[PDB]
Amino acid sequence: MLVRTLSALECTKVLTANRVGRLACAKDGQPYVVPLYYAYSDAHLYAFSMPGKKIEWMRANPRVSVQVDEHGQGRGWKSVVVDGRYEELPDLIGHKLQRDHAWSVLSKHTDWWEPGALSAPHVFFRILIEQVSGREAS
Amino acid sequence: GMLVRTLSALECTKVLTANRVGRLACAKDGQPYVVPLYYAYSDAHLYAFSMPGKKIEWMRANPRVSVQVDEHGQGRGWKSVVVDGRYEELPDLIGHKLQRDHAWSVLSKHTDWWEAPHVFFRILIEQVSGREASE
Ligand SMILES: Cc1cc2nc3c(=O)[nH]c(=O)nc-3n(C[C@H](O)[C@H](O)[C@H](O)COP(=O)(O)OP(=O)(O)OC[C@H]3O[C@@H](n4cnc5c(N)ncnc54)[C@H](O)[C@@H]3O)c2cc1C
Ligand SMILES: Cc1cc2nc3c(=O)[nH]c(=O)nc-3n(C[C@H](O)[C@H](O)[C@H](O)COP(=O)(O)OP(=O)(O)OC[C@H]3O[C@@H](n4cnc5c(N)ncnc54)[C@H](O)[C@@H]3O)c2cc1C
Ligand SMILES: [Cl-]
Repeated sequence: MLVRTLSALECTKVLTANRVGRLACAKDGQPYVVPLYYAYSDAHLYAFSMPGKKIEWMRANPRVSVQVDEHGQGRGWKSVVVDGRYEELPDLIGHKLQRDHAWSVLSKHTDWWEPGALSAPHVFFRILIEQVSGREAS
Repeated sequence: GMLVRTLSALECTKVLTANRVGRLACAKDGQPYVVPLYYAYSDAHLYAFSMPGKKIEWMRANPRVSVQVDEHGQGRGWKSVVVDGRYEELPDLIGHKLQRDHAWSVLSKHTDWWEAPHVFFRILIEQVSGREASE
């Protein structure tokens, strides 16, 4: 496999094109990584969560990493790693349009992880992309 | 609204055996770093090979890691496992040769797909958890 690093613009294309990543957070040196659906816009990754461990850990330590990848041709692939900052988006009017937009894109996907009983109680947030790197195998 | 439940530890081992790709997260000074990784699960441990580089350097400094694995279910369903783990680097010694040889026999073709020394290592599973979602 030719493996090479991706340009900044190639990294953006991978993030833009995909909807699922793995999000890692940490507490006291211990990482924690889970899958997450996101929507890319404006050098942020937007997402919804129910309350829980990852939200608690990111509230206390907003340093995160996100990994996103896709297939190419044959055994080919492209992968991006984002080093980021968690920013919670409280349910206030200044974030309502962001919330409405994100929810409309993620609403369907949210039906694929959100536990049923037996975007109101949801935590809406974004990951600000501070550093980004990419790799491709041909 | 998915039907979601927690898996037993036994159910988690079955997911780990049935899959060969995970995401490995390590950390340095509070900053996580997550990359894809091919692994072979065996007894208390995930085994993998790597070239020298950032993840290996970070794990040498801080052995605390997390590994996430998932697979599809019926329809929109899925199962996911998260391992809270401790990195242990494995020199090429007789006591680890069977572990290495077995791991390579499971992963040798896959290694072609990402590409002098290999570093051979394992992650000791300290906690494991899982989730299953059904439509
Ligand atoms: C493809 C896909 C997309 C998803 N998208 C989202 C999303 O956008 N937003 C969202 O909030 N969740 C999403 N999930 C579910 C997410 O991965 C978590 O399972 C869920 O959010 C609960 O995480 P938590 O930290 O709140 O766990 P808590 O409810 O606080 O539970 C903590 C315990 O559960 C375990 N645990 C939690 N999740 C998993 C898991 N995935 N696998 C194994 N163990 C787990 C932890 O290790 C720990 O033991 C998605 C899942 C899949 C497979
Ligand atoms: C399905 C699949 C299976 C893989 N299996 C293995 C395996 O078993 N063993 C193994 O060593 N590697 C595997 N890889 C490659 C792995 O994900 C890393 O890209 C590679 O090991 C280099 O990691 P490093 O920490 O040594 O980075 P270094 O060579 O030390 O480089 C660090 C820099 O490159 C960036 N970087 C590293 N990896 C990636 C990536 N995946 N995507 C975007 N940026 C990246 C970092 O963010 C940082 O900027 C696999 C990849 C895929 C897609
Ligand atoms: Cl699968």
